Amino acid sequence: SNDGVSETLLAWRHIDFWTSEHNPDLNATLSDPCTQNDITHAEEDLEVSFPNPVKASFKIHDGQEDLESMTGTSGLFYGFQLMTLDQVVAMTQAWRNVAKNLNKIPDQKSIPPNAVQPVYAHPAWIPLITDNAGNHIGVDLAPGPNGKYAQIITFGRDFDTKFVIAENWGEFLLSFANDLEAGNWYLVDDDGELVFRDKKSNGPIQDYFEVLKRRTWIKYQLER
Amino acid sequence: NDGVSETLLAWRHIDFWTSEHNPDLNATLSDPCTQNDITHAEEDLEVSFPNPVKASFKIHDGQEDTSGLFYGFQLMTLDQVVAMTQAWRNVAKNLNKRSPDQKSIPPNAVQPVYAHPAWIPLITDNAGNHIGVDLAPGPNGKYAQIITFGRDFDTKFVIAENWGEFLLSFANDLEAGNWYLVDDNGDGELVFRDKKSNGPIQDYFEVLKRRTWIKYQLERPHRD
Repeated sequence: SNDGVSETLLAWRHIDFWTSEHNPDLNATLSDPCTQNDITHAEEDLEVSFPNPVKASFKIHDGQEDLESMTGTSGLFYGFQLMTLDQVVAMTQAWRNVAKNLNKIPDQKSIPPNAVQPVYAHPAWIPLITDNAGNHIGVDLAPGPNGKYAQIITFGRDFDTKFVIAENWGEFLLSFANDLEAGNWYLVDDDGELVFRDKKSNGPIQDYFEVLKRRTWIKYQLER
Repeated sequence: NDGVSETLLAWRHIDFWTSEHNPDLNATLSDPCTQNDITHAEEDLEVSFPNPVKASFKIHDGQEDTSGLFYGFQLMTLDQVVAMTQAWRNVAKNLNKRSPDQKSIPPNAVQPVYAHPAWIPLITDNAGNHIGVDLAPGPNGKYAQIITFGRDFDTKFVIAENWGEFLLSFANDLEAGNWYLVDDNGDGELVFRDKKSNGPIQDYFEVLKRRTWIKYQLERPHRD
């Protein structure tokens, strides 16, 4: 519907421009668009309908690739990599295998409470971002009773507590773009690796997951 | 179109069975919904009805007097589905503001919650209990699986893989002779009995629960 598509397009305009201004090396990792056929093929494989804002994102960049880099790709989301469609399919399948094996882990929990299913893995959690260490940001196509369909969540190896970080994929991308524009960043030399800091408060370099978690906690508490 | 054929075939059996054995009940089966009626309900609830459920609605818009088709349980009109889903969405909201063990058979197939926005009631016992379609399954569930939920269903049961299989298993019970009419001194109230075992009248919920238990137990030996 009219729920995040516009935000996705606008976000990508800002991120495309910001990166080309401040970090061309990172800009050049942003892959060409997926085709509708690529998307159709992935939807057939996974037996899922991608939400509209997620499809729109894929039709702008099919993730990050960075061919020539012995070290590894530089994540666009403050070190975390935007996954290619092929990576999304492979990882979803991997997580579906985990979910099968768990049927045949400490207490699983949700912020806000009851927004995300209290489980280690679910077939309908589609990973879109990876820390390449077992953790993801993705889209939740089977929310808890106080969740929203296609809400954006954190899950994986180290996410016993899962967080709703955005209402849709568009809002998530836009809040990331706003962090870039507000100056909430530092590049590190070895154009460099992109890390988060809160500029207005002179905040320390922080892991972007911790930032997202704190913001979710705060937003939940203020709305209660 | 998984279950659509089964839906069409089931309705053929039930339409004919009822006209043969219980014309009073036949006459409660409403005219088809229009595509516009369905579109309007989908817009109101912000959901996509599974294909077999849409096909069912385009054959009968529930019952309108009405003593229930499904061994006393009433097939709900589209307007009743919308109203009841909204009612259950209000419950789900009230449980969040402030927050009997909720469980699933099979385990982890249905979310362990009292109410969920994405559980669409299609049948009512007119006492707070439902058979419906589950659009937010647990990690070992299937999208659009058919479940029992409501007032007295602290444990929820997956009774069919889709709405077509459910309707067809009902139609097969009718054809197998698993029924008994009850005349009040009126062609009478339809109740279930197991004909092959010459068994007593049973509540159809208990029958469905027992069949779910049995199916689950027989399948557990198979892991590969």
